[PDB]
Amino acid sequence: MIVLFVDFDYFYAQVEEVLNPSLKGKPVVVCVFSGRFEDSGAVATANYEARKFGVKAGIPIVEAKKILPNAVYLPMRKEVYQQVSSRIMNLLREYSEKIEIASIDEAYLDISDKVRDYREAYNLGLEIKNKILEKEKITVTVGISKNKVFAKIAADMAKPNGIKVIDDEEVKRLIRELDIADVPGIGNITAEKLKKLGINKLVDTLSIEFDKLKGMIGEAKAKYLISLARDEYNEPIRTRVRKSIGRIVTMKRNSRNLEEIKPYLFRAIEESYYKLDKRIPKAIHVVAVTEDLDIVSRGRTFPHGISKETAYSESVKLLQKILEEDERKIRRIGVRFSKFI
DNA sequence: GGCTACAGGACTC
DNA sequence: TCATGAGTCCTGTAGCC
Ligand SMILES: Nc1ncnc2c1ncn2[C@H]1C[C@H](O)[C@@H](COP(=O)(O)OP(=O)(O)OP(=O)(O)O)O1
Ligand SMILES: [Ca+2]
Ligand SMILES: [Ca+2]
Ligand SMILES: [Mg+2]
Repeated sequence: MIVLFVDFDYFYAQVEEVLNPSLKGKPVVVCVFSGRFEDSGAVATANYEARKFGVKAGIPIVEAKKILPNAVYLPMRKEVYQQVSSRIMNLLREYSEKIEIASIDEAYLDISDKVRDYREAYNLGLEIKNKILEKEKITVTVGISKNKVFAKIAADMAKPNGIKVIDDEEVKRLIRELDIADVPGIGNITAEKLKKLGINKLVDTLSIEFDKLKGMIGEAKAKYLISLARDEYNEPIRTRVRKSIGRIVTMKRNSRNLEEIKPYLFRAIEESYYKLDKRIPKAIHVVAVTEDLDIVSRGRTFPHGISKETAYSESVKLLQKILEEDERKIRRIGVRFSKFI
């Protein structure tokens, strides 16, 4: 199998540049403003000019400003990036029926039946990169390999605006040499646990007793890492169907006063239902983030779809449960719907 | 023993 | 006054057959 993975470069930032060319060259920072105070919030992403200096997704907007006070700070415009994204995705569909849209800026394409080898695949990659650039003037990075994980790793190594192929021989080299921390699905917490077991490379998971690896990172991640180490990983490119829709908002000030929290919860429900658009959920979860930034939640599944009215009344009972069971103050409140009909 | 629902954990974008 | 927001998969625990 030959998988071609596409990942758009510094996406939210690059779209803003396409919409306003005068931005190219300067450091651009797309922000998610929370509204508590002046500049409260975090960075969604920033173009590479800004990243060279440490301004990247996740950091406080206030910190980014300390580092780059004169950078251009723009409020995130999700809807816009989504429309642009949707158009690029349709361009990729012309290259394969077997395509998996993994997120707002990623797609995996099974081009096994389109090309005969990696040479042809690489060339197909260029053709794709050019098409997208001509049609939308958006640069993306292409990753090509025997499966989804290594096609992704291939792209991570070639961005931005790149294209890389990881052939069978290189797959064997990477299992031996690639920092296991760079393996998709291995975050700091797991990486740390693995470093503690002397596990720094995929191949190392082969010499450690399974029960020990399992007991440390869990059965699923253990089998996953091992399957990759044995070069026996296979995951099909499948159309993804959204399983849940939700909205969570930050409150002006922390609280655990039901009436003060209600308006935020209701706003979150309103927006969620708008997003649901025709999908009827059978399950609802109220999600709260406490002052100490811990996430707590309570949910319920019904034997029938949940009407907006039922969502309101039930969300209150669920929040109440949270309040009655947790003494901390709430910082962010929201809701999430699932188990669609 | 293992399925199911619920809540928390971890990861990725 | 650091600390967004969205969505997915896995696991521990307890009920139940
Ligand atoms: N922590 C986050 N919070 C909010 N939005 C985020 C977060 N991480 C990523 N995003 C958004 C910003 C990006 O434009 C988009 C895709 O992520 P990702 O590929 O990892 O960043 P990027 O497109 O800016 O990529 P790159 O490093 O690939 O050039 O999703
Ligand atoms: Ca990207
Ligand atoms: Ca990692
Ligand atoms: Mg990516």
